[PDB]
Amino acid sequence: AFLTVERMESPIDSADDLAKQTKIEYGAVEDGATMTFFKKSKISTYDKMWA
Amino acid sequence: FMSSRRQSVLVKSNEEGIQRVLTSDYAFLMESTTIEFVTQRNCNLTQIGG
Ligand SMILES: *[C@@H]1O[C@H](CO)[C@@H](O[C@@H]2O[C@H](CO)[C@@H](O)[C@H](O)[C@H]2NC(C)=O)[C@H](O)[C@H]1NC(C)=O
Ligand SMILES: *[C@@H]1O[C@H](CO)[C@@H](O)[C@H](O)[C@H]1NC(C)=O
Repeated sequence: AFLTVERMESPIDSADDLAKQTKIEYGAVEDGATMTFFKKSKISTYDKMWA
Repeated sequence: FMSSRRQSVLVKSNEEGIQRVLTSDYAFLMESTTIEFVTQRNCNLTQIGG
């Protein structure tokens, strides 16, 4: 039971795995070039990151 | 996605599109009749979804 939940954790590897877990907080430069990108994007992953 | 990823995931032919699935994790969208021809001639491919 130890060796099957110490594998079933799947640590963060992409923005897709980090689009779901709202425990780990997102972040951006305030009104820089990164914050401007997520505000205008229409991709399903990147719009949820702006939410 | 495809508007943002033009000339990256937008292949221009079916023969280079099936090969791109055969190389990387590619999920090519095409007509259902040709998929029923390729899957019966290639046992490393499948038709997922309706
Ligand atoms: C399933 O099988 C193989 C083995 O891990 C993976 O195929 C490799 O995928 C990488 C990623 O693009 C390529 O650079 C390699 O050339 C591939 N090698 C071969 C022999 O195909 C594949 O990614 C695996 N995972 C899937 C399909 O999710
Ligand atoms: C998939 O199957 C075909 C024929 O069965 C074979 O020629 C091809 O090399 C296979 N591809 C992989 C990645 O195993």
